[PDB]
Formats: sequence, C-alpha cells, structure tokens
Amino acid sequence: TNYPSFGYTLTWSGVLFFNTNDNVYLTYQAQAIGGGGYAVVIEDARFNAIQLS
Amino acid sequence: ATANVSPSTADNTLALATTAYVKANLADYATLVSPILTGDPRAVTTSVTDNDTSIATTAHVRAFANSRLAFNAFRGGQQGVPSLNYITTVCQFTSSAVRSGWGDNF
Amino acid sequence: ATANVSPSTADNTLALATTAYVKANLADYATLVSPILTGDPRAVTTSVTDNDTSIATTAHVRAFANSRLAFNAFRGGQQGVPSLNYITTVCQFTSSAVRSGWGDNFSSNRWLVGQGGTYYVSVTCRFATTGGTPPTYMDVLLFVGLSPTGVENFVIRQQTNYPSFGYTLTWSGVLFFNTNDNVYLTYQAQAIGGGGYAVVIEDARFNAIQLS
Amino acid sequence: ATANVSPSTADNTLALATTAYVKANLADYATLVSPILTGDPRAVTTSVTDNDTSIATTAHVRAFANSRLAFNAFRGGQQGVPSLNYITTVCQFTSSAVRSGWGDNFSSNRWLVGQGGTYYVSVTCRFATTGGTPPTYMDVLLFVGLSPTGVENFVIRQQ
Amino acid sequence: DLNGAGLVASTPTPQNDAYGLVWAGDTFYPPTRKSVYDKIETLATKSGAVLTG
Amino acid sequence: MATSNVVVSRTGTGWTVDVTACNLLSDTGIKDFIVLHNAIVVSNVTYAKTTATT
Repeated sequence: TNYPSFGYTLTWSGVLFFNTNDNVYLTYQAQAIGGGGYAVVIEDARFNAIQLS
Repeated sequence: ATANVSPSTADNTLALATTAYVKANLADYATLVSPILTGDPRAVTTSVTDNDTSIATTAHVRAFANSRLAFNAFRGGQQGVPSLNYITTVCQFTSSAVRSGWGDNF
Repeated sequence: ATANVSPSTADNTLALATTAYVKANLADYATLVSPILTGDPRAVTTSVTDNDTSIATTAHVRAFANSRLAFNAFRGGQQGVPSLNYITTVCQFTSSAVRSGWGDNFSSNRWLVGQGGTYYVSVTCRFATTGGTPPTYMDVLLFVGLSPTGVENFVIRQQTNYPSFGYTLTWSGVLFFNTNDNVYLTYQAQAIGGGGYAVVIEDARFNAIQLS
Repeated sequence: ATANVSPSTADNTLALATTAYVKANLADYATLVSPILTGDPRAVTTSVTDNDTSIATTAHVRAFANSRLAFNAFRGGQQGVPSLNYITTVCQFTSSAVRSGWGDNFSSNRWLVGQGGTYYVSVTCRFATTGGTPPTYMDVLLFVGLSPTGVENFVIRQQ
Repeated sequence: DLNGAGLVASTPTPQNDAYGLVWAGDTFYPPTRKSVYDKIETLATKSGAVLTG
Repeated sequence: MATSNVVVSRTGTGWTVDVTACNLLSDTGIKDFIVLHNAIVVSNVTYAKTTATT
C-alpha cells in the first residue's frame, strides 16, 4: 500500500497439507518506507482450518 | 410325519408349534442377507471418530459433518510489530476454539 | 421330553416343528444385538433435518452433505452508491438461493438464519467509478451486520489510487450466528479527487457454509 | 389344542418346540419394522457414489466427506506471461490431485468436472516482474472460464 | 421377458469422439467401438503389411 | 401363455385376488406366483390358492 495511515488488510483462503502432531504457526513480515514516529500494528486476526481429508 | 392343526400366528401359548406357524412368524423378521427395514429403524450412535463397518446413524452423520471445522482462532485489538527488515514474526491470538475428540489443540 | 424327527428347514406344512428345526431356521436371521449385515441391506431415508439415533442411508448422507450451503446470493450489474463519507449502505442482490427444510431465507438485502451455529462466509464486492474525472483515492470498508446499519463483524477495508478501472474486495472466514438472525452485508465508501463521477457496486457474491 | 410343557429357550434338541418357546426365541431377533439395534450393528460398506436407500456405514460417511474436495491444483515455481494488453491467457499447473471414483480429472491446465452442481472455488496467484526496469503500473484481471479464452466468471481485478 | 432377468448397474457412457489428446487422461470412460475401429484401420500389421505414402 | 402382473391396491387381510391376467398354471398345488407388497418381495405361503383364476 501507499496509504498506511488507513492501512491494508491481507486475506487468503486455500488448501494445505499437514501431518499429525505438526505445529502450525501464522507468521508475517512487514516493511515500512518513509514517515517517522509511527508504530505498525496488526489487528482483526482470523486463522482457521476446515478438514478436507 | 406327525401333523397338527396350525395355531394362529398371534398365539403365545403352550400349544405345539408347526412349521407353517414358524414360517409365518419368521416372515415378519429381517433376514441376515439384504433386508429391507421399514418404518423407523434405530441403531446405536457410535463414536464420531469411528471408521469401520458399524452402522452410521443420523446423529453420527451430523457429528461427523459439523466436526469438519478443525479450529478457528480470532484476535481482536492491536499487536505491535516487533521488528522490520523482513524478520518473521508469529501472530498471537486472544481467543480460539478447536474440535473435541481428535487431539487437536490451539 | 417328547421328541420327533426334525423336519427339513424348508418344510412349511402342518408337520410338527422341533427345537433343532427352529434353531436351524432362526440361524439365518439377525439379532437385536450386534448383527453383521451382509449383501445389500436397505433402510428408510429419513428427513435431512433428522438428528436422532435412526439409521442414516446413503441418500440421506448425500442430501445432508449437499445441504451444507446455507445460502448463496449473486448480483450482476451496477448499483450506485447513494452516499460517500463512510456512510453504511446495505448491499442489495438480484438473485439468491437457500437450502430447503432448515428455515433459512434470503430477502432482497438480508439473510434469515434458519439454524444458528458456525458458518463459513465469503464476501466479494467490486467498486468502480463511472463518468467524469475518476477520483485520485478510493477507500472501502466492509462489514457483516445484524442490522442495516450494523458494523458487528468488520471483514476488510482496502484503498486504491485507480478507481476508474475498479477493484474488488474479497474475504472469507468463520463467523458465529444464532437462530433467526438477520445478516446484512454493509459497505462504506470514501472517494477523494476527480469530479462528475458515480461509484458503482457490481459482481456481488454473498454465501455461507454451515460448519456447526 | 394339543399342548406340551414348554422347553427352555436354549434347547436345540429333537424335542417338540412349543408356541411360547418359538415366541421367546423370536423376541431376541430384530423385526422388519423399526428394529432397535444395539451392541455393534454392522453392514456392508458401499461405494462412495452410492445414492440409494442402502445403509451407509461410518467408513462410507468418512469417505464421502473426504471426497468433497473435487480437485486441487498447485503450481510452485515461475512462468512469464506470453502477452500483455488484457489478452486472456490460461495459467498452467505443475502438481495436482483429484478425487477418485467421481470422474473428476485435471491435466496440466484444465479441470474436467465429473458431476455438475454447486462448487466452492478458490484461486490464488502472484504476479511480479523480473529483469529490467520495473514498470510504474500494472493492472490484473482473473477469470474462470469454459474455454481457452473463457470469460464466463470474472472474479477479481487489482492494480 | 415381462419382468426381467436382472438389474444392469450404471456405467459411464462411452464417448465416440476421436482418437487424440482427449484420450490421454481419461481413467473413467471406455472408448467407443466405432472410434477404436476408426483409429485401428490406419495402422500397419506385423505380417504382410502394405505400407503406403 | 402370456402373463401380466396384476397390481391391486388393498388394505387388511382376508380377501381374494383376481389373477386371470397372470395366467397361472391350472394345477392348484403348484403355487407359481410371487407376492410383491409395496415393491418389496414377501412370502407367498400366506396366499392360499383355490382356483387358478382366484
């Protein structure tokens, strides 16, 4: 985005393969260019799984 | 071949039973090979994790179908990003729900 | 202990039946407890909403798994956004379908939940600008509400610098709903720049998958 | 009304069976109308495509729930676009899986649907630029179609 | 002849079509005798083949 | 001789059936018929035969 003062929302949905007893983590990487004195915040986090097999 | 008058099917007395009576009474019972159940048959509802030839009931089907949601987690509020420069950060969560009976944990 | 020669298991005449004959005939029939059915057993297909210990058939399983889609509504064409400045507006739809027998309903702008529980909801809406000078900045808020002005479940907000070509906001996720709940799709729009333009909503899709 | 003393329900001898004995033995067996099956009732597991009044087993239910995923298509790696200027281009795929027995197939670029109906479709792809000076602007349209140039369902446009 | 001699189970319908690309990835349908005959009439035999062209 | 399935909707027990279209064997002892209740096969011993047509 070019206007982080409002920010932007990343959403995604798709199929993945996991094995039993695996530890699944949601991870992110963030980059800011310009500005000053700001703090980057993440919010409205939703993370869920529906079994298919 | 001793013979006797066939008693009525509804009889439950001490009178001697005949082969005709036995066949007439058995006509009302389901065979072990390819029966056609009629009315409202009931069977035991097995475990939701059951995966064998056991009879599946409507409650079992409902449980298996609504157990497809493994987990769902939601975080409200703001979490500060600890570091820039493409440093991988694990997102935290405040509330979570998981299905019970499969060992799933969040 | 009077006795007689056991007749054949196929005998169906006035001959006296013996206990051995009775056991031989009953050997081909299933018990109440733990019967191992063989061949092609058949049972009645109950209602899709049936939730008891009765036996479910293959047709019942198929119908129940097919009735997981609570509702699906689609609008093509363009509808003009009546007001800018982050004013909540309800998305109206042109076509809709709902699952039968569960009490779920869909009006022109709203979903009546027939069975409360967990639902997987996906929302997609396309906003564009038609006529005049396109705005230099376009920002869109999306909510799933319990009222026409409801903002209960915010889903996604996005910004773009080229509203002339239009852009889509898409989202999917798990929500909780109760019985007889009125679910609305609501949007807010704010455009800065340009002039003589009209903001239009198109390609609207709103569907729910029941999970529990 | 010729009668005899009722033998035990467990008797399996040549003694004459009585009507009460027959009824007592039949009380242990399931009737055709509304049987109450207890213990561990079992039947033959049917094919996943079975759609009739046959009893469905727990294994059949699990298999049918598993076969809800029609097809999966996953391309890792990279490929460049053949042409710009809103020319409809088919994205090929490298790896995939399909449900068995339902007729669905998927080759390097297309999905042959086994059975018509309602499908929940999910699509995701990333566009970038490689080499040279990156362009100052890029607009993208995504379609799911019924032909090489199918434009039947246009889903998302981003800039 | 009145009632019947059996119940024929449902089978995927053979497609006439033509031999080619569509035959490469079909694990569900059987070919039509007409198509198999059309394709095999342009094939050389092992013994006494009269090759043309 | 040509036969035809005779379908008749009735309720209860203790009633007669006209099976002239079925063209059963003249022999009374030979019970060469099968009874179909609600499109499921049932035992035919309960149906005593007196006349080849009734």
